[PDB]
Formats: sequence, structure tokens, C-alpha cells
Amino acid sequence: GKRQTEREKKKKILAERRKALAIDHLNEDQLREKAKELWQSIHNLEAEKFDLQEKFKQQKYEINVLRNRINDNQ
Amino acid sequence: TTALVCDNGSGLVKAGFAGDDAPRAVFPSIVGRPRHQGVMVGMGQKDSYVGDEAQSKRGILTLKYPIEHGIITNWDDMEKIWHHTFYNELRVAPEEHPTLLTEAPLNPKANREKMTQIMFETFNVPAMYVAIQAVLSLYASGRTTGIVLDSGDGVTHNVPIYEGYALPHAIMRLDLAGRDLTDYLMKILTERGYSFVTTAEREIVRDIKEKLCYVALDFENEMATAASSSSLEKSYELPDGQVITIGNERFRCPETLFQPSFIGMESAGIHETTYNSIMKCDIDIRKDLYANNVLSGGTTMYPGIADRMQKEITALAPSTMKIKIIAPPERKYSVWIGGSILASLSTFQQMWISKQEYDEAGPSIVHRKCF
Amino acid sequence: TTALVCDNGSGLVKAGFAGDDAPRAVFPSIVGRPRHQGVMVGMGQKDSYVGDEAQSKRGILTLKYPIEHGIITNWDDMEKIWHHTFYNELRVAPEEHPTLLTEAPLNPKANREKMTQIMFETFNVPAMYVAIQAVLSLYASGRTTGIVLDSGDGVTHNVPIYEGYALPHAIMRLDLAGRDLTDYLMKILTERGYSFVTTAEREIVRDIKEKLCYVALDFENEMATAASSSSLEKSYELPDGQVITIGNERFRCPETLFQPSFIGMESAGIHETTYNSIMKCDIDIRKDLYANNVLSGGTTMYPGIADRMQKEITALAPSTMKIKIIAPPERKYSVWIGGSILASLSTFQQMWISKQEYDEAGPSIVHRKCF
Amino acid sequence: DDIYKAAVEQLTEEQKNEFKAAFDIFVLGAEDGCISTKELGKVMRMLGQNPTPEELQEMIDEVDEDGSGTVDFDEFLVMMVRCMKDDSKGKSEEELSDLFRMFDKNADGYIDLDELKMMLQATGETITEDDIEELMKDGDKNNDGRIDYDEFLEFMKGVE
Amino acid sequence: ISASRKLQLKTLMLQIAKQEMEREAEERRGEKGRVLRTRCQPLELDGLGFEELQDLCRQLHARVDKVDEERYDVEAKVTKNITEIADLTQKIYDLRGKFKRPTLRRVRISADAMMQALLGTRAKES
Ligand SMILES: Nc1ncnc2c1ncn2[C@@H]1O[C@H](COP(=O)(O)OP(=O)(O)O)[C@@H](O)[C@H]1O
Ligand SMILES: Nc1ncnc2c1ncn2[C@@H]1O[C@H](COP(=O)(O)OP(=O)(O)O)[C@@H](O)[C@H]1O
Ligand SMILES: [Ca+2]
Ligand SMILES: [Ca+2]
Ligand SMILES: [Ca+2]
Ligand SMILES: [Mg+2]
Ligand SMILES: [Mg+2]
Repeated sequence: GKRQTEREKKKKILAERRKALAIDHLNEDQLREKAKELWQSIHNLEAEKFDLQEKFKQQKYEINVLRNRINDNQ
Repeated sequence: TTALVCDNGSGLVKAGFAGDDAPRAVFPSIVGRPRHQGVMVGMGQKDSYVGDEAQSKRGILTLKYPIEHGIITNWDDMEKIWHHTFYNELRVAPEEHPTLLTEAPLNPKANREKMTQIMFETFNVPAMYVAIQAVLSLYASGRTTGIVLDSGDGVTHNVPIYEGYALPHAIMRLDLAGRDLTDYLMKILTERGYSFVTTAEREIVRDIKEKLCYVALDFENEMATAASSSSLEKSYELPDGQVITIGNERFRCPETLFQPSFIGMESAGIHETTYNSIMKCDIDIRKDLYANNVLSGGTTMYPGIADRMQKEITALAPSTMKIKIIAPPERKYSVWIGGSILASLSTFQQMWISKQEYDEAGPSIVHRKCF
Repeated sequence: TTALVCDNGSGLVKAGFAGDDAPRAVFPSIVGRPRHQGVMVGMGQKDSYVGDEAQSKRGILTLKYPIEHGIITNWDDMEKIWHHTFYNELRVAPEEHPTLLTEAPLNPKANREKMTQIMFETFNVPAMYVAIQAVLSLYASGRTTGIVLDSGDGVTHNVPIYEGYALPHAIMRLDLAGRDLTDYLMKILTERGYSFVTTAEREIVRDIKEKLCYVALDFENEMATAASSSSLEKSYELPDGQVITIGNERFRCPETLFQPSFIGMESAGIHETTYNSIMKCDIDIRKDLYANNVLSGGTTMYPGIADRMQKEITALAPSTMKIKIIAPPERKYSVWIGGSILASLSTFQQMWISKQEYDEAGPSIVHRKCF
Repeated sequence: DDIYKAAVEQLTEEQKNEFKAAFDIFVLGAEDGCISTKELGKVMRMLGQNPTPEELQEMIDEVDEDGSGTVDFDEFLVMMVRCMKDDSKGKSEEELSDLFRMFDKNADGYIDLDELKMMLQATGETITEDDIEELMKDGDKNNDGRIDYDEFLEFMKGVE
Repeated sequence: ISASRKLQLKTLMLQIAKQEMEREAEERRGEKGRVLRTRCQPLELDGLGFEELQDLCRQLHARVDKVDEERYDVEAKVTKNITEIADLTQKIYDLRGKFKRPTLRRVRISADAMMQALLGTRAKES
């Protein structure tokens, strides 16, 4: 169920990162607050993505280093 | 870009880029978890050694093939084997390469559908195509007709083809192959005192079979000769010494191919299922099939099989027809060479199962027009 | 902080901080109460001299080892020995140091559980771990495979290891060791007139054995030579004069290792229990074990044993395999050097049995995952 | 010991005379100024110790560079301070690995002589080309013009 | 000549490398913060009708879901890369382990203690 687990986790993320959002009963102050929450969530997701990009760069560099070491050892 | 011509097989995975002469990486398809406890700390012991790495540490592993008879019985292990093949033996990410798997005839549908679903979801290839293992072996011979007997290690199948038009009602698939010959050899070696039981020692018996066994031209005469003289007894050195001497077990192991009653199978040998496969064809293409009988697959590498089979078929067939058996020296990799040729064709370039097509029809696309 | 690598042994207690080359304090493990009456007043006479102090006052003591054959038979004396080792030979309170004891294979459980209970309740260490005495000796050689014959003073055990995976079904533990050789030497010395009976004179016979005895390359030829010439008779001066001359008792004492029928034991010698231990292993790792036979322990320090053992195994083993016997010059402390290396590893730092874990599961924690 | 050696390195030459006087106070009878196995063994036995001559000769070999097998005055000081061990843990492996990964500007997994020159110029300390050659020799064992991860570790082995 | 000057040069190289790494990391942090600020669209929380407010909030929610999916995909990719590089590190250890275990230096017994015991306080180094 590994691929099934991945799909389930993705679908949950659709509902976990973004919970049940009902803007109809939210007044103007509440609407502004929820919009700011959405904006900050997007900003945090951007920060996480940037960190992931940096980690991937480091992983590629270290992978190249390990390949060089493997070639040198033999 | 270039296409990846993988060929799962059963016993040896053969892979390589399209357009070459020989597969780039050939290694047994076994995944063996360690079975003992392990006391050294920090030794860097992994949880599963796959491929050719587990043929060197086989002393403390329990090797288990993930493909029994053509069909795949253990999908996680097969996924592991594919991942190893792509990333460590070829070092090309699959995101940028089409793949051309191969499949035996008359296999369960679910196997093929799961194969395509894995290739499209896990490895995320651009496009993959599944081809019958005998048409490729016919490509490699440079023919366009002929009846090909592809006696692999998992399953022996016999697909007749004429002028490019395959005859679906004349495919005779038989499940006797190299693995059953290994088991039978391991079972008849016990008549001299040598007992091989562990799944690791099956590899040693396989090596004995490869290096010593041969197919007798006439069975009874060989049985009589080996029982009087001693000119046949060839010795072989185990991985630790204690040489062994194989007597008339030499030609009795591969004789099972022509008399499947030895291992209790009912069906007729590979010498008579070819004739039956021919006789199911139409009356006007039997001469061409008689003249262009093709051998392929690993198990047809026994020294002296291309003569025994010709003698048997000549006995069965009408006296006027000419019986010719094509046995190229590159028999083992014939299927993969044919796969490379097929993937290198320009006319074939639009038959791949493109990913958007799979997204629209699901894994059941493989049974559709894109076969 | 630093770890304490203690090694109880049986005959010599070897201890020292982790990360060095040699144990800091090595002293016999004997506790001897005085046996006479004592007339001087105020001389400051203690009730039990332990360790190396009782090897100088042994003239009026009754020395008794607290460890018979690996197992511990007298727990109070063993506690006294440990207390001495911690406080007077190392002068480090155990409240601030992890400990790494060592234990022979196939020992009674109760011994190990009592050992951990003592270390956690009386001395109150932060965390202790118990390791098999052969894996350490394999660490010290810098190998990762090989079959190690650790012939200590209490018990001789033969643990085969491959690629870091120990083979628990191939451990052959034999209870002939240095102490039985001392007793047999003391018993055959009586054939010339020298009678040693007191438990103090066992130490003198041990010194004779260490300084004079050697293992003969071929037993019958040496027995014939010593019975004709007199080139072997080496003399030795007792602690009071009256030199003694040892004839063919020189190579007859350590010959008991290869023929345990001398002291009435049924089993086969250390030359044949190694071959049996190898043959129980799988058929594919026997070459590596043949090539990496390791010697350790004190009793394997006899001059000329690394050649006799190789000759015997080469006689037993198949002619093709290469037999090599690793005999490092630092044989005696090999187990402790390996213990230091293991305690100095970063990967091992989370395997200690932390005290809170013992408080939650009791002394039976040692048999659990934290082995 | 090594730290104390560096600290005393800013002192006068008479401290060597003071150390010789102290060694005479210990085991008076030395005349050549070189501490061989016998002298160190005797002084430790008087103290109640016994260094292994193998360790002493290993120290002699490590402190030697031209293959003379002897000790000069500064080499005598280094040999004297080698009697104790203080360089613990060799700084930190992870930080050294990070610095080496920063060294590879081209990210080829190796360090050539040009990158060494650039790093030295960045340091700016008073250095000569002879020092650069010595460092390159101590780093590039196989003389391939590059520095491997294992070779970099060995070059930085026991370095704080 | 003596390795003291060589050791000083090596330590100077290490210190300069550490300072350069710190500077590069700080610059990378600043650039990352500026880029992240640029990426996110500024909020407009003034002068909007209530129905328009709800519509804009729903649009922001949809964009949040899109970014959630994108970041989940990137997280999965980076996790796969982490697993693969861990496998590579394991293989590197396998090809570079075996007998390559460093050993501590304790073979020298305590010498300062004996020196002080048999010479009083003259041993000023230790
Ligand atoms: N030289 C040989 N002689 C005899 N038998 C062989 C030889 N080489 C391979 N075989 C048998 O053929 C098998 C390999 O067949 P192969 O063609 O690789 O199967 P697949 O179709 O799965 O690739 C081996 O298991 C072995 O038993
Ligand atoms: N140089 C030597 N020659 C012969 N026998 C020795 C020598 N040194 C020690 N022995 C024997 O080995 C024993 C010590 O073995 P040891 O390895 O200390 O046992 P343990 O495993 O309990 O530490 C002594 O009792 C002595 O009989
Ligand atoms: Ca010199
Ligand atoms: Ca570079
Ligand atoms: Ca280099
Ligand atoms: Mg095949
Ligand atoms: Mg021991």
C-alpha cells in the first residue's frame, strides 16, 4: 500500500494543510485574518521549498563527491 | 534521446541502451536478506543485497528469485531489482528514457498491467512498451519467418511466425526450463553422495550444470557406454575443494527437455512440441517453418542440442522436407539484441505507450491497440 | 567521559580506560585468607589479600580463584576483586564511568544477570555492557571475518564469524585451558621426584610452565629425541634454590591441547575442534575462514604452536585451500585491545544498558535487545 | 604538551638549558643532548613508569623529516614534549568536511593546486611557495594534482 | 622545516575557511529571505467589498492549496534524494570501512603525575 499511502497522504495534505475553510460566516475582520493566515501559510511553504532546494543542492554535491571517492577507491 | 532496452527474464536481468550489440549489465535477479544475527557493529550491513552483490555474499544469505515462471510473484522484490538496474548498473535516471520490457507469451494480464503501472508511477518513465520475447529473437536472426523455440530459464515457449504475421492459435507454452533442470540435477546428484540443499548451493549446482552437462545425440547408446567405460567421468572442484566426479549424470540432466516424464511432467519434449506447433499451422507455410527453425534462450546452449533436435524433428517430419535449425553463437542475448534492433527502428517510434495516454485510460491501456 | 574496559577473565584481570593500547593494571585474580595463627600484635594484618598483593605473601595464604571455568563460583570474592580493581588499581570511582565486561560464550544466564545486578546495585555504574570474548579478539586483529580460537586460562572457545554475522550454531566451547595444563604439569613433574601440593606451589608450577614448556612440531620424533640425547633438559631455580631439570615434560604438558585424552577428557584437540567448527559453517564461506584463522588468549603463547596448528589443519583440510594462522605478538591482551576499540566507537555509543532501562525491566534486561 | 610547546616557543633559548638541568636532576649522566630509549626508560623507571621503545622510535620517526633519525635542539624540544599527548579529537570531522566542501569552488569533488593557492591568498598570512609545496606534498599523496576526501582527512588528521 | 609553522598555516587556512563559510551562509540567508519576500504576493486588506473580501479569501485559499501540493511534491522529491544519498553514503562506508577504524591515543601512561610525585611541583607543564 506504499503508493496508496502516498496518494492518501497527498489527499490528506489537501485537507490537512488547508482545513475546512468556510469564509461565508466570517466577518470582514475574520476574513482579513483568514486571508493573512493563508498568505503566511504560502510564505512558509515557500520557505520550506527554498530550504528543500538548498538541501537538494547539497545532496547533489555530496553525491558527486561520493561518486568521485568510489571511482578513486577502485 | 536513447531508449532503455530492459529484459526482465527469469534468472538473468539483461539491460542496455538501444542500438548496441550486447547488454551493458548482466547480473542474476536474486534478492537475498541475511539470515544470521550479526555481531560486528558499524560494519555497514544492509538489509537486502540484490543483483550480483548477493552472488558473492551468498554464504550468509537466503537468495530468492522474484520471478517464478515468467510471472512475477513478489512485486516488492521486483521493484527493488528494477531500481537497482536503473540506478546502479546503468546510472541513468528513468525520467528521461523510454523503456522496452519483455514478457513471455500467454502470461496473466495482471502481471503486465502491474508492470506498466509500476513503470509509470514509481519510476515515472516517459513511455514504455511491452513486447513478446519470441518476436525479438526472430528480429535478431534477421529473418521474417520461422518458428522460434525460446527455452529460457523460467518458461519454454514456441511461437511460429510467417511473413511477419504471427499465428496466435499455434503458440505452445511449456513450463519446463532451466530451473527445473537445475532442480533435477540437484536431485540426481544425490545418487553418488553429494547433497546440496541450501538455496545458496543451488547456485553451485547451476554452475555444475552449465560447465559439465551436455545433450546426448542418442540416449540409450550413451547410457550403455557410460555404464561400461569411464571416458565420460569429468571432475569439478567445489568452492572449497573436495572435487566431485559426475558420471552419467552429465547427459541425464538435460535429457529432461526431450522426455519431461523424468520430472513427472506429462507433456512431450521440446522435440515434439515444435512439430505439434508446426502442424497446427496452415498446410502451405509448413515448408518454410521446417526450413527456418530458430533456437534462442539460454537453456538452448547445451553442447550438442542443435543436432539432437534436428535428428528428432527429421524423424517426425515427412522425409521430403528439409529440416534446418538456426543456432547462432549469440544465443543467450538473442532476445536482447532483437530488442535493441526493434527499439532502434524509425517505424516503431510511434508505437510507444505515451504517458498522457496512460493517464487517460489507466493501466488497462496495454491490452489495447498499443499492445 | 571515558569508559572503563574491564575484562574479568580467569587467572588475570585486565583493566584500563578505553582508547589506549594496553591495559593499565594487570594482576592475578586470587583472594587468599591467611591460614596460620599470627602472634605479632599490631602488625596490621588484614583478613584477605587480593590481587597482586597475595602473590607476594603467598607463603602463608591459601589462594583460591573466584572463577572456575568462565562461570563465577564465589560471588563475594568476585565482588571483592572488582572493588579492588576499581578503587586501588585504577583509583576511579565507578559512579562516573561506563563499564564493558566480557563473558565467555555459552555461559549460564544466572552468571551474567548477577554480574549486571552487582554492577548496577553495589558499584552503581552509569551503564554497563557485556560482550562475547571472541568478537573483541576479532576487532583487535582489524579483520571482519575469520574464526577465532580464544584459548584462555579458564575455557577455550572457538567462535566463527563471517562479514560481521556471527554463526551461533557453530560455536564449539571446550573446557580444557591453561589451568588444566598447570594441573597436568604438576602431576607429571612427580615422575622425577618433585612434589608440588600446596595451592601456593601451583603458582610455581605455573611459572615453570610459562618459562620452559613449548609445543612440539611433531610429537613422536620429540619423544624419541628426548629419550636418547640430553639436549632438551633445561634447568630452573625454585624460589629457594635446589634447581630442577625438566626433561621431556617440556613438550608433554602443552601437548594435552592437541590430545585431550591425556587428562582423561574425551573430546578432540584444539586442532580438530577448529576444523569441526569450520565444517558446520556454510559451504561458501569455508575458504575465507580457512584463510583467516585467528589465535588469541594467553594459552596460545606457547613457542611453536602457530606451526603445529597449521600443520594439523593442513593435514585435515582439503589440499587446495590455503591455511593461514594469524598470531599477533600482542596475543595476551588481544581481547582487551579489541574491547578498547569497541568502546571507543561512536556507532556503539547508544548500545549501553542505561540505568533507567535496568530499573524498568530488572536484571533480565541483558538477554534482551541490549545484548 | 604540544600547546605548552607552542607557548614556550615564544620564550628564550635558555629554557632549553633549564629543561636539560631538570633532566639532569632526574637522571644526571646525559652528555649528548639526545634522549634515546635508554634515558627515557631510566627516568620513567625512577618515576615508576616504562615507555615502550616502539612508541619512542615512532615519535622519532614522526618528528623526523629529512630521515636523519636524530634530534636537533628544536627537534629535541618537540621530542621532549611528545612524551605526553594533548591533541584530542583532532578538532571536528564534520566542520573539516564542510570547510573542504567549501574549498571546492568548481564542485568537482577535488582540490587542485590552484584552489590551494587561492585559499592561501585568502588567508594572507606570511607564507612562501616552499610552504605551499610542502602542504601540497603532505596533502596529495598520489601526486594526482587533486585532493581526495580520504587524503584530505589524512592531511587534516590530528589537526585542531 | 619544523611542522609548527606548517601547523599554524593549516590552522590559519581552517579559520579563514570557517569565516568564509559563515559569510557565505549569512549572504545565502539574506538572499533567501529577499527571494521569499519577492515570491509571495503582497496582501491587499483595505477598501474591498465584503463579498469581494470573501471571493479574494477563496482565491487565496485555492492558491494556498496549489502551493501545498507543489511543496508536498518537492518534499517527496527531496525525501527520495535523501534516501538515495543515504544509500550512497552506506555504499561509501562499505567501500571505505573494514579496517579503517581510527584509534585513540592512550598507550602513554600518565607521566605528569609521576613527575610531580617524584619531583614535587617542578613540572610546571603538567
Ligand atoms: N552456457 C550454458 N550452458 C548451459 N546452460 C546455460 C548456459 N548459460 C545459461 N544456461 C542456463 O540458462 C539460464 C539462463 O537463461 P536466460 O536466457 O538468461 O533466461 P531469461 O530468458 O530469463 O534471460 C541459466 O539459469 C542456466 O541454467
Ligand atoms: N608466555 C606464556 N607462555 C605460556 N603460557 C602462558 C604465557 N602467559 C600466560 N600463559 C598462560 O595463560 C594464562 C593466562 O591467560 P589469560 O589470557 O590471562 O586468561 P584470561 O582469558 O582469563 O585473561 C596463564 O594462566 C598461563 O597459564
Ligand atoms: Ca632528524
Ligand atoms: Ca576543485
Ligand atoms: Ca591526491
Ligand atoms: Mg528470455
Ligand atoms: Mg580471555
